Amino acid sequence: DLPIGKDGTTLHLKCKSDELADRIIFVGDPGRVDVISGYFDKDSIRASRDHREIRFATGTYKGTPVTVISTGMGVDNIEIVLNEIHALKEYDMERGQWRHRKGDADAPSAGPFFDPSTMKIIRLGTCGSPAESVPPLALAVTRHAIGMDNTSLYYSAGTRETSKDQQEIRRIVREQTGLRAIDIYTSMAHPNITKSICAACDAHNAATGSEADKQQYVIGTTATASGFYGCQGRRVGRFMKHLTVPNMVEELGSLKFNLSNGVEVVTNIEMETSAICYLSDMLGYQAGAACVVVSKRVGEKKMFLGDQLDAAMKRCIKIILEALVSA
Amino acid sequence: DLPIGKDGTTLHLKCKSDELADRIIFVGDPGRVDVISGYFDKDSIRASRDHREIRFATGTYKGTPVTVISTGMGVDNIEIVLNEIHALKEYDMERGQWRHRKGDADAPSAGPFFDPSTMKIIRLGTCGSPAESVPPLALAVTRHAIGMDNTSLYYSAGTRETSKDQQEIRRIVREQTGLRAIDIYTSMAHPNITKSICAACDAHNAATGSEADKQQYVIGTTATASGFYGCQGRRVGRFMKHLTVPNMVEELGSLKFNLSNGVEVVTNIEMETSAICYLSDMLGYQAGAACVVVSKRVGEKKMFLGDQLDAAMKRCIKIILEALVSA
Ligand SMILES: O=P(O)(O)O[C@H]1O[C@H](CO)[C@@H](O)[C@H]1O
Ligand SMILES: O=P(O)(O)O[C@H]1O[C@H](CO)[C@@H](O)[C@H]1O
Ligand SMILES: O=c1cc[nH]c(=O)[nH]1
Ligand SMILES: O=c1cc[nH]c(=O)[nH]1
Ligand SMILES: [Ca+2]
Repeated sequence: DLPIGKDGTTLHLKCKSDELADRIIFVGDPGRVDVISGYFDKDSIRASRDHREIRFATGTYKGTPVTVISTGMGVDNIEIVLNEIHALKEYDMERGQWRHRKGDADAPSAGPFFDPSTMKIIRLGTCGSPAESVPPLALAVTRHAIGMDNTSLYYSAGTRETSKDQQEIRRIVREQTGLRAIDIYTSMAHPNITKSICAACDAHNAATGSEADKQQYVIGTTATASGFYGCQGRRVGRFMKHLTVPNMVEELGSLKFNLSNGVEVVTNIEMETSAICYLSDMLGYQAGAACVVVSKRVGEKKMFLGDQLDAAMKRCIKIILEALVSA
Repeated sequence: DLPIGKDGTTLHLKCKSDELADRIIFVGDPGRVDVISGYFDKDSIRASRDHREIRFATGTYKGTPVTVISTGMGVDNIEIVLNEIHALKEYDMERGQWRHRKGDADAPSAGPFFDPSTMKIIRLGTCGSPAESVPPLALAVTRHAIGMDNTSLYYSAGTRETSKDQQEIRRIVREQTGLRAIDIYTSMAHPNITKSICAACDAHNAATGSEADKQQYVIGTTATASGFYGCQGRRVGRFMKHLTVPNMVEELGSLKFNLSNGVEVVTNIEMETSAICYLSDMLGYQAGAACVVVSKRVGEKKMFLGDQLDAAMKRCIKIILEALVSA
């Protein structure tokens, strides 16, 4: 059920309990781990290991412990890494038992108790945007999420009650897009994470009088896919006539969600966020996501890679580290 | 929709058309690429590049061109790599168009025509088995496939007609397991691939009298998951109470499919094979899978990693190379 090495490491993420911080940045690309850890406090990296697509490094930022982990691509990879983080934080290997939480029936009244709210997890990724308004290389910050994948369906996502706002998102997506064919699920980033990210963006821009060092951002719904091409409505060769949702981008882009705190739109599409939000919330860990827009699927109809991306990612790394330690 | 750089490479797989063989081995673990390429003919490796979890090397095996590609984990990763292989093989950059196939309405009478059956793609992976009879470190060779993931739902898998045998598998899975809650799909490895793999196993075993060097194998149905833990029925900490299919292993292990070529059982569980089979068949490419059983989920209830795995994987690499060039 949960393979643990003789060295106390989990199976994919080769990290031991005492090497993992409560505050974690997820990146998809293993290459981004070294870029991020370079921003950690000088000589603070105390643990690091690489295996498959899964790399980590743990240091400090402004004195607060932080771990950066590459997950590789997809919600399936997320499911792996979050299960292993769960075991590293809450399975006491020394005693061979799961840690108590407040409210456990047969726990001693003294505990000790593990507080899941101490876990803060933020994805810093890349993404596409179906929104005409959203600029190239903007930071798209997740509030709600649409799971077009099915990973969380194995964790009762199809039956567990959701908020009124999430019910409205699901209704609109099911009625007004080709996802009518899919048992989609929803989730939401923890409000504390979304707020922290936005505040960090604001602080960044306020701290520079150079227009070139500004970072644009947007907040909205992130749609997460179980692939990159047809799974995101890309039309490729001999596959295109077989697509279930060939007009995914335009369909998602047309949506407006009339939600409790105002109107929300689908700001971005990527491959991890839905499961990060859902599985983290299920565990009581605070999670969210922010992704640099590298593909404009409308308007510009371009990709934005290379130097421009590198510069945007440098700004966003600092913003996310700031948000993470202030959460 | 299909980004191809000026260097002629696709976005994730960093291979040029002229560097990719018609015969391909897929591995999940990027580490396995170097292990496999070491079995290529001496001084034959002519192209290689790494990016994210996606590594390749192209050489020859007994004179036939072969490429090994790591996909990383999951059907989402497969969707990426197969789309990119499709473009590299069938998008003609010099013509600015997709290659003609026989049957195309407005193709020139003489073509030329790309023959998709020239593509031979075999996954060599690791897996779990829910089958009591399947020995540890056996090679589980895919005939039929169950997609417990949803990647191929984006390619009409939920509505496209399937064979009588696949209809029966779906019926039995829905009848007798908690997967009735999921719009599961099915596929099948190409018969030529299944047969070639089995023949290579038989040839390996006939060539040695050393019992310690025999490779046991089974042929059957591979169930593919959108994760590793709850998505494969593993029970982990605070997730366990929220599983949709907590008895997945016992339920899958109990199934018998009374199919046209005889009785078939679920031999193995892993993360890539359903989409490999489904998407390749959709393209007309010949594909299949063979995975070393590293997790016995019933009976033994153990993992089989380390030197024992290394020895089995060495045998199986040679077997799959033999199968691949004979296909
Ligand atoms: O750049 P990363 O963080 O991987 O994120 C995005 O890029 C990958 C696909 O190219 C997917 O992982 C997607 O979510
Ligand atoms: O060993 P590889 O080829 O990655 O295959 C298996 O191992 C991974 C999970 O550990 C998944 O990719 C699964 O399909
Ligand atoms: O369109 C995009 C761009 C980056 N990552 C994605 O998953 N999709
Ligand atoms: O049980 C297992 C073992 C390896 N790979 C899997 O996907 N599952
Ligand atoms: Ca994946």
